[PDB]
Amino acid sequence: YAWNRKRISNCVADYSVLYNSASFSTFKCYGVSPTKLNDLCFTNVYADS
Amino acid sequence: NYNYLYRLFRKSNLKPFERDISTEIYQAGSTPCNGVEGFNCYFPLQSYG
Repeated sequence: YAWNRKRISNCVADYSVLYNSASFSTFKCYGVSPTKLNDLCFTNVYADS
Repeated sequence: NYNYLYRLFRKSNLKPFERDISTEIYQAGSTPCNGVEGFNCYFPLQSYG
């Protein structure tokens, strides 16, 4: 109910070795593209973990 | 009436006046596909309920 709101943004969503890491759960997001994240920077994206 | 099928996505974009019958799948994410085709390979086509 109190889901987070931290504005994690203006950073690097690096995923090169992350994708190849099988132990990793999931990082591909359809939002824009699974690939369009590395140099992509977020306006005001807020994490709601 | 699921006899009517429609694609889920095409790697290329549209092309006027042409019919595609390809049934393979691309490595998208989660379970992209096994080898080239087979299990854990979300079919490019889905029917109509």
